[PDB]
Amino acid sequence: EDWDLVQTLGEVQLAVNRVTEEAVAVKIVDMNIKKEICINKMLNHENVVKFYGHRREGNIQYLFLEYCSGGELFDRIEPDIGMPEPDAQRFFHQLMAGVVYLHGIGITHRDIKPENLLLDERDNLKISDFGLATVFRYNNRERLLNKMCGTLPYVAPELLKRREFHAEPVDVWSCGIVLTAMLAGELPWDQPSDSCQEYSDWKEKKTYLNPWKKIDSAPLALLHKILVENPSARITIPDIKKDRWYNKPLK
Ligand SMILES: NC[C@H]1CN(c2ncnc3nc[nH]c23)CCO1
Repeated sequence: EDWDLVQTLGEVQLAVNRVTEEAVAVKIVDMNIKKEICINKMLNHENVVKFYGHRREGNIQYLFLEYCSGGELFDRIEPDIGMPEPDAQRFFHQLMAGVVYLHGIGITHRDIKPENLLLDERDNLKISDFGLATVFRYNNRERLLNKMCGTLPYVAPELLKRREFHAEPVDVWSCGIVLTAMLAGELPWDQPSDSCQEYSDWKEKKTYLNPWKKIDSAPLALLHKILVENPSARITIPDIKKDRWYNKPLK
């Protein structure tokens, strides 16, 4: 109770300790929360929102989390424009670092989007909100996912047409949609279904349409590898790390 809740960040409130003046974010949820807490405890990476502690008072549960003064990545995207390629690439590298770490401890976020990618004072990206995250590897054994989870414009196509599916290619897909957003300042489709004209157009290689026309050939080639319908053919992270644009030096 040494923390004063200065303002509502998003419920999540900015909290400043009276003694140290340290600033953290506090997630206030009145009663899923248990799993989020469990998952958070496992996490320790420079590109994932740090979990400090939790305190439960009565029916109210408090989660203490790293405060990112930068705010969300979503705010760094100019509509219809995106952001400078060098900034996009840097955010993308940090995003891959975060995801590689999560997948490495068998955890999938399941809702990767710019709203859930926060920035600190140095504009370092931090993966945020593990309320929908789940274990997909335990005791070295992979568990396929069955629950439909996410945000439609970012979800992989298999999630909509498959009874069960691999967790990793789904997170790669959403990262691809985030990259598109950063480079084009717009989302390619409402959802990845054939009833969706925009998705159908992409599967037909109509890259003279937006948002594809706005994207340079190098990053677009990477997007051609990520936004692949067949999750088995989809490029994996180790291979993304070998992509030409990924490795291209930028201003
Ligand atoms: N989408 C992120 C939530 C929570 N949020 C946050 N802002 C700053 N630091 C945070 N740490 C966790 N959530 C944070 C503001 C934006 O809404």
